[PDB]
Amino acid sequence: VLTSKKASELPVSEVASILQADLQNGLNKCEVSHRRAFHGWNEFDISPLWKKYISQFKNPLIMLLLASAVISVLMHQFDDAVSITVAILIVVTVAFVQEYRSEKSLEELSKLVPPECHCVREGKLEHTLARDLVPGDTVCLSVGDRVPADLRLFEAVDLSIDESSLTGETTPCSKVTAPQPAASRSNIAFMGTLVRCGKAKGVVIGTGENSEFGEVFKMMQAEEAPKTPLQKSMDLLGKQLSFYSFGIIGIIMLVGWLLGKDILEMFTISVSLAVAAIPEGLPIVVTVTLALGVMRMVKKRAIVKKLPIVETLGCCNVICSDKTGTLTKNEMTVTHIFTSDGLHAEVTGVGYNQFGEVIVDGDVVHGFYNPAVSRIVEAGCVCNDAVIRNNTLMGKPTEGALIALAMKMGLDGLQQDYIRKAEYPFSSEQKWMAVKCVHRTQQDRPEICFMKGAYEQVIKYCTTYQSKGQTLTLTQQQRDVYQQEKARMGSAGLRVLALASGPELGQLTFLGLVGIIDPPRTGVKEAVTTLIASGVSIKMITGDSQETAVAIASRLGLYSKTSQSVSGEEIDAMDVQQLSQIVPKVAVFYRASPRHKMKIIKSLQKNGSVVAMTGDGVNDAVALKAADIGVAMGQTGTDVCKEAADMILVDDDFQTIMSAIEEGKGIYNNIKNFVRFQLSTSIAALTLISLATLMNFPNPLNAMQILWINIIMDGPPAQSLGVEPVDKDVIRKPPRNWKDSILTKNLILKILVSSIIIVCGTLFVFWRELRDNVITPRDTTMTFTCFVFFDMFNALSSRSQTKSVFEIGLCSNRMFCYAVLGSIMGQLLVIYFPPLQKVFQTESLSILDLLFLLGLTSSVCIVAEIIKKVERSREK
Amino acid sequence: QVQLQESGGGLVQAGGSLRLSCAASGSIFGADWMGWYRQAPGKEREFVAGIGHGASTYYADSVKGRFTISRDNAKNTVYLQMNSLKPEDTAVYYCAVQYTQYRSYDSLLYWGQGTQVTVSSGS
Ligand SMILES: Nc1ncnc2c1ncn2[C@@H]1O[C@H](COP(=O)(O)OP(=O)(O)CP(=O)(O)O)[C@@H](O)[C@H]1O
Ligand SMILES: [Ca+2]
Repeated sequence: VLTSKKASELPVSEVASILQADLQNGLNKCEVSHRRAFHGWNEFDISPLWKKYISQFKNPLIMLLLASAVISVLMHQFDDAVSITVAILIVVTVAFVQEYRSEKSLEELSKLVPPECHCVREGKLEHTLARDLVPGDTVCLSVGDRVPADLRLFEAVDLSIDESSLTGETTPCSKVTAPQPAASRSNIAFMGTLVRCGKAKGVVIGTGENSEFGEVFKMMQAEEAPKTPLQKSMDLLGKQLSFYSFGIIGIIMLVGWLLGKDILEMFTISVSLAVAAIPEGLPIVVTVTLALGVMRMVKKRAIVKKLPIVETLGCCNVICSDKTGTLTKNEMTVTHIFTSDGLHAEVTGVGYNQFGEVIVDGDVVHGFYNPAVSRIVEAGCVCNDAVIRNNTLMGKPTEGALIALAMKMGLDGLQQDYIRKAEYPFSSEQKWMAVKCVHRTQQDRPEICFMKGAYEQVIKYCTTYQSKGQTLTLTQQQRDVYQQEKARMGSAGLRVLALASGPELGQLTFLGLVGIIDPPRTGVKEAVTTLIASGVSIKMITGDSQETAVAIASRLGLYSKTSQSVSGEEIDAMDVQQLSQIVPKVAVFYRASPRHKMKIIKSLQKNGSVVAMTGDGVNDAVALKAADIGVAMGQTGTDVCKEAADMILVDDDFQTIMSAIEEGKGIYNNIKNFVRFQLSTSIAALTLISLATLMNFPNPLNAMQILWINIIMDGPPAQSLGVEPVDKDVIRKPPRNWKDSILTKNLILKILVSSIIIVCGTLFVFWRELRDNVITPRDTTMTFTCFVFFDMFNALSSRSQTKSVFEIGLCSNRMFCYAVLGSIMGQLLVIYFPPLQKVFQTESLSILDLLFLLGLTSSVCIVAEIIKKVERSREK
Repeated sequence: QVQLQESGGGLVQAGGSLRLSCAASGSIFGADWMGWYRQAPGKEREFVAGIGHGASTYYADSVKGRFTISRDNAKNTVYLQMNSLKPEDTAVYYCAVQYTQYRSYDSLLYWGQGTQVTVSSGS
């Protein structure tokens, strides 16, 4: 394998000889297998499991728990340190297991959308994985292709390849196939970059770690992800709650020291309270909910590249899709030709093949029989950068349709008959592309410039037209009839292109129009209907004509009989405020460049909406990045979009977007359930100890009982609320506001109700057992079991904010059931197991005592259920 | 309007002979273009065989010399013979028709539901 520098200095023939690369046919099966035996695959070795495990310990709240455990160790309290450590381990282990499951499910799904490229091996071009490439293989680069390996380019008709991912310069760099003597490798196409424009062909000069810039990719694989905005918000909320609780515990410290109490016991109980009130499971339950959401969309065939989409899919209301590649299957075909002379040709046959005959008044046309159609097809063929190799398109679908037309009429070969010295390439802003050329056989002729594009931009440059093989000055009547034909073609759904040829730009001859049918994608009508029925708006943003976009949108259904459509030039004319007013009304935007698409995206975002742009094509990647959610197609998506996208639809269905939005809704409710449960029982414990200290009663709970309660309210019993299934009614709710607003006033009121009930009942039992003025171990055991059963019933109420418990069923959430069973078993063992009675300072209770405590603890669940029925009746 | 129906597909062994038929409700006279198309998983649909306006028959390169297509007005059903079939040239087949067409631009493209042909290596 050669280095990039050596391959750059070495000419094409020497590099081919060194690698034994057959440029025109490529490597056969045996040679590829033999080279794979030595060099192996193109994978960058292997990807930090223990590093991932230790990463979770860096959270601020886990660090606070570790600090509390260290304080317990130094001021030696073995049992407290062990309990706090076990709490840390169980919560961090739950987080690690869920993260591992989510990441492995994502990897399994991404295996179904692997990196790929076009490779000619047996003289037949094939779609093969970049993994399978071996040195010396022939690789063909198209527009919007990821370079599968370092390539020695021996063909570059036109080529702009961005180097932002490797170099850092966003400007595309043009490539020249000639050798370069001595980032500046103008002829080498490095691994992993993206081809902005044109076509090329090269021989791979490296595999695996031999790539010149593989270290940046190794860093990208290890770059990790910044925390989600919800994750940052909940880190902030956890810090706020912990600091409020720390202030409260400081007040308890001062009261206990001033009134007079054992200072060591005060320190231990305050450490247990601080560990309890710290919501250690809040970032963990957030991460668990996000992970489970990721697995839920992976089950729906949606590769979620970036985690912050999961918080955002529940808020989505507007989808700014594209006509070409997203709402249409992108299998274009030229079907109708209107010549400048007025003659009309019906092209038949479908797909990118030469099998199809152009019919002109019922008479088949081949070669140069009809000069007008022949020049139309010649300008179509010469001006493209697309090739049909072995019935597989490489370039753009519209260019592919033009090539298929040329092969159908038998004029494909003219593409080899012209030398493209100068090229004005296609850009979405320009809406046209032109190439200057000189005939190979007859160099004496002038530099004929072929041109194609949209009608308006093309005809602006044209100053002449064809009539019976004669060039005549263009007139307004000719423009009017051509415009009428364009409008009717677009009303038929045919995508229209205008073709021209002449000397120099601005002096061209208008040859005719071509009607490209691109049928709508199957199943998108039903998906669009379900999306509007589910309170989700859809907008068609395009660079195409009004008639084509409106006809296709009316076919799909997002453009009803009475709907508004706005041009891009209008959007330029309108101000920002007027644009914000009118944007929700418009159903179909047309002739909108990528700048106008970004303008519309930013306007819809300015209206408080969460925009999910489902795009395709090289120039629309910036708009995908601009949108809140950038969706891409799986089986019909360029690597530029899939790299720039944020979600990928593996099976290419719009129903996947509705499914993902459905899965993204319920994370908010589950996290609210955890927040209410943990905050309510922590406030209960804090208030109980505060009342015990202030009124000088004995503390109803000691340090280890509070630590067990902390394990309950932050361990599996509370983390199972994050696993709770999502009901159907929340899906019917409109999109969640982008503002978090987790601590809702209703949530705080229910929290205070639960805390007050818990404190009242627990203090009632404590006073009832303490009436005899003897602080028995039975008193502490009764109070502790009362609080723990209170906590379990609080969790049972906390499973759902609105939906009743009985309708859900006790077995609906199996993790919650197992956690509650384990909590009850641990409670009984603490009551009965004589070592655990010694460590927790408890005494065995009678059966009737447990029955009375269970009856008392039913009160909080009954009150919560009655409250739920009250709001359910009020809402109706 | 013309309605298309496909029939004859089924499991076939290598080296055997297979029959397929695509029948339209109307008579097969005016359609300049009509042909089968091989669609398979993991690839785009590909041409099989068809007939043009001037009685010239088009065959795909991969299956040239072994696929034969015929048409008859009496039975109004276009009829396909396959021989020397391989495991690598089997997938679902869609028969399609196009009628010649002036002021409109609506394509007279009609498709069939499709019939699946499956093949297994000899054993
Ligand atoms: N290679 C090419 N050569 C000439 N014209 C092209 C072209 N590719 C696209 N066009 C035309 O340029 C104009 C602008 O298209 P643009 O690339 O901005 O969006 P688009 O219409 O191609 C797909 P969409 O509108 O769905 O995003 C349209 O008329 C399109 O037909
Ligand atoms: Ca805690």
